[PDB]
Amino acid sequence: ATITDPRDIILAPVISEKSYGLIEDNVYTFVVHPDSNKTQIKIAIEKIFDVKVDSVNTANRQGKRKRTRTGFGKRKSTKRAIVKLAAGSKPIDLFGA
Amino acid sequence: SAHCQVTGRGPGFGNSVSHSHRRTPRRWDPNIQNKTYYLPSEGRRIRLRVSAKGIKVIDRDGIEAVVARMRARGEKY
Amino acid sequence: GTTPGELRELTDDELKDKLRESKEELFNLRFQMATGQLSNNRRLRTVRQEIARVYTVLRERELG
RNA sequence: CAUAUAUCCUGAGAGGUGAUGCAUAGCCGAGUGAGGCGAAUUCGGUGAUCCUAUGCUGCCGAGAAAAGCCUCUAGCGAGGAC
RNA sequence: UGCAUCCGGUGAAGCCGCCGAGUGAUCGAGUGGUGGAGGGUGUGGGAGUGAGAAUGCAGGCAUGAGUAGCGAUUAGGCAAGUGAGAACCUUGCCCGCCGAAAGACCAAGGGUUCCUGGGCCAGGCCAGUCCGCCCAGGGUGAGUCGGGACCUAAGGCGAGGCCG
RNA sequence: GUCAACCGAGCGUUGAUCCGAGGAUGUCCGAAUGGGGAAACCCGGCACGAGUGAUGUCGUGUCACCAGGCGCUGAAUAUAUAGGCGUCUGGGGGGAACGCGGGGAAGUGAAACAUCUCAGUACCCGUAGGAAGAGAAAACAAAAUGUGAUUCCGUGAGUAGUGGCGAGCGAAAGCGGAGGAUGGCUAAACCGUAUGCAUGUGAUACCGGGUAGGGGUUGUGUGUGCGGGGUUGUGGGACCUAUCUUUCCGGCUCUACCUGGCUGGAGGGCAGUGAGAAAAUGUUGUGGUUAGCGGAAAUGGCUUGGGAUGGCCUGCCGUAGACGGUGAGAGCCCGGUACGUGAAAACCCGACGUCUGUCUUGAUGGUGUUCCCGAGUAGCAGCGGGCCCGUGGAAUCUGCUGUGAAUCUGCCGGGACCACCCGGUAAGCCUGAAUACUUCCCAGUGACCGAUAGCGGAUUAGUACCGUGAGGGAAUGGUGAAAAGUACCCCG
Repeated sequence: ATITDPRDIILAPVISEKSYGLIEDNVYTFVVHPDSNKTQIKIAIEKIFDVKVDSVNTANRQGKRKRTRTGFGKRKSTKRAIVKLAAGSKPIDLFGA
Repeated sequence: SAHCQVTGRGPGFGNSVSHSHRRTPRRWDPNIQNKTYYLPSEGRRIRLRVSAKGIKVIDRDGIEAVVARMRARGEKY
Repeated sequence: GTTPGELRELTDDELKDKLRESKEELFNLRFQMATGQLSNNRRLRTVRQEIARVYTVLRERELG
């Protein structure tokens, strides 16, 4: 059978100064699957964490293009999603900073 | 052409002539026409692309017969 | 740590229980891996395999 | 029945709010750059190739379509409309 | 290469040679240096079988030559700075240039060139601590913006269809 | 996994890594197929299910096009049809060559050139198959008492011949061979049938005579679909009609009775996945392929050398001295060979028993006459193709038009044509084996190359780079036995 799990969409966190400046004021950035969307991500998150999302965003990133003895390779695109948890305000513990 | 329908008398490709030759074809078409007919069985008028030869065939053989023979070939009549 | 004959004792709903559990584990592992709070990398492989086994058993039971 | 500045429509802009805010001249030490308080804020001229203007006037070369908006019924019609 | 025999890590070939030979193409089983694994001889067989020239092909290197140039008609300078190393890099005060553009914002197009940290054997028409150069990491957030989910013109594709 | 190391963290005798066969999953584009589209990215419908306080969202499926069959309706319009709706099965595109049918050039040669040749080649089209196509005499031949399906090879033959008788092209018969299946199935006359367009002797006829009820097995017509009978050349066949007449019965010949002729079952025989009808079945062969495995004999002695696999001297194995590697030429070190082994599963061969039919209700011959022996065809004329054959006296084979016949004293051919003799019986269909070919796969061989060679590509290779685009299209192999890859110091 096939079982829709929400935890197969959300792949991973983001770890960087921008992300931490966002966390200081309760905004969390995750890495998702490219064919996702905002309703799907909202549902995944306010299911997984039983916490009250109010607005979601996105972005795309065209991967870099490095060189080699062989030649011109290219990393992978992604989709970064950015969530602003509402006044509920239980931070995401499993993040681990 | 739309191609004959009762026999299959397709074209042919000639060539040269007299007075010294020159090599050069000129399709030898067949003589198809657009005669129509009437099927008393199913109460209908049918139009076909049939040579005069095939008309000869009809009038000494019938039309039912011919449409059955064409049904065999499964022409999209 | 499981095997197919061990799992084939389990009925469907038990398999789905373990399935959802293992996906939760894989998720928490990916966060740990990003954070750097992980060392035993290979658990990712092991979990991924176990999920495959479980779907495989389900499909066996659906084509039998 | 009608010629009224009637009535309606459309419509640049002036005015009030928007704005107890923002922000700004500057001052203070401060030195990477952090910062914090922060006055008056009226009056006239000039003048757009911009706005009313898809307007107006004139001419001949006589000047896209469809969706959208409004409307009349066909019909779905006992439930719902604001 | 067929066949028979000889030398060879106690140093073959190949290369640089010296001394010598043959009437000539050429030869040294004559010896030295380098070097590191296959070669010679006689008889026959078979040839991708001998290059100095094709405004011949491929690679490398010369003469010209340490010569011409170093990419506009705006014009650079002094002190201090870090640095191994400064005409050019950072800052200070001057100076000068464009100012319906050599200024600020979009579309096409390109694709990380953007920021930070480090770097300077390659590149920049000099050098370079510098750079759109090199490496790693980071970075692009839309109910209302430009498009799609709304519509159609030129034109295209074109069920069926007609012709061939 | 690897170029390709480094680091980290692990697994494994409870059998890992690895190899083989089958399955499962199988994002998006692509014939691409829900609609659309700038290929790999945008929007949806329907049924179900998950999910929210409801919407949004999510998951599983399915929805294109035509051809055919079946089913419902039958628009103008009356019959009724095209069409419309639903369901079921097919096809759709890719491929390296090889094939068959069709189309179809030119530079060249002719010392020019058009006819000719190059070539019916290249190329294009439509369709295939594991091979294809052709194929059972309307053939050859020459009076020999001959041959006997076809195809592919050798020769005949660079001949007879053809040809602006110029360049040049160019058979066949016959003979020797490979392979053998000197192969089978149909239509028509004639009956029995369902029918379907028509009619009405409305009766002395539908049948075996005859004894006969009916009063039509419709009475007579006519094509259709089914079943019998019939497959030939020295002609055969269907009617006719004697003779021997190689199983039992059930009912049928309209009908009870004598026969003739059907419709059933039964022992049986024959054959079978055959070209000659077609599906699956289960046994099944140490039969074959798809992983592999064992496998004989020297740490031998002296010397050289960094290392002995060398030289010299001693032994051995050998159904194994092929090859390669190992620190320098290794039968006795390693890998492996000669040789023998090995398959749970899948696949292929036959083998079987199922299963399926099929003849059995039968045949050999007699005998005198009517009927049938594949029709818009063969033939003739007009333009043309290709056959050695360029319109020539030009047969045979053929394409389009126009005209257009007979059924055995019939018809077609034996290089115009006519008479005689000879051979053969067209216009319906299938047919293996010999033959051609290699994208891929497996194992080997080489008086083939050995990094400017050999496939363009030993090195990231159809890559980089060039071009808008189709399309072009490169360069670069070697440390040494093993990285022991120069720790440490000095100048910078």
